[PDB]
Amino acid sequence: NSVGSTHNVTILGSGETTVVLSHGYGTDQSVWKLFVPHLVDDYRVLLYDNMGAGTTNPDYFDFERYSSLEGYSYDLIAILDEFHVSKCIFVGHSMSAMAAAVASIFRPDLFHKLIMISPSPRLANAEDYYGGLEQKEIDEVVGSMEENYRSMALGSAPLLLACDLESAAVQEYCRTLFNMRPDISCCMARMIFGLDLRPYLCHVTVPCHILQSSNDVMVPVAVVEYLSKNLGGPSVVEVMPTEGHLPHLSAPEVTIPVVLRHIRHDI
Repeated sequence: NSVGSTHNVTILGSGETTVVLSHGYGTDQSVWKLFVPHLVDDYRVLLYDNMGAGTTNPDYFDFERYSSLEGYSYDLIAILDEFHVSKCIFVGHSMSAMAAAVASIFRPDLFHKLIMISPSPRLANAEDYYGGLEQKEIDEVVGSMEENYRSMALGSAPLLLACDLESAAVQEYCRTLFNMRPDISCCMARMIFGLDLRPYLCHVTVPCHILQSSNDVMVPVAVVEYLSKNLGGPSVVEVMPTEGHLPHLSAPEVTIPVVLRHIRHDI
């Protein structure tokens, strides 16, 4: 089976330039359903599911491979090569944006620019670094998701999204979160909370467009300022007038025009 097939790769639209849409944790490629209609007329849109999404087969989830971000970077490279991609416009959420940043160190030929929605190089606090969460809180969260996965997913969704419980956004996010096998989901969460890309930002040279919500519980604004300062190539930060950690999901009316502008215009 090709890597594209096992990741449910979808090609929509048509064009000389490829826009790659890469969902983040707890979602699948359906997270982009309201964005796609705005892209298909002008671009070849490539979407795929990260290994471990509920739409993927657990037989392909190698717990060791996906306990480090490079497993996701390598899958991205393999999929883009299977589709003969050169210099794509990549759009990712959070750690899928960081997986592309890592991939671009290995394979800058694949990326014209990275559009990164709510990214962080390190979610955990460290000495002289405020990432957002103490290691002990991360331990509690990961322990809670082992205890009652679905209870924790529902309890966290409104806070992560900055949306009310009864909203379409919370309903959609819980649908995909609950679709993941709990052990796979915990493995991915542990990887995400343990990632520290701070030493490697200076090696990223592709242009990076950082799209930040106005209030993200997972990403303090100083973290995106730190990310932009330390990236090795061109970068820009745009703070959008909507809250939460998944603004593409919760507020497409704000986030779609911003994403389109960053797709259409280089730094």
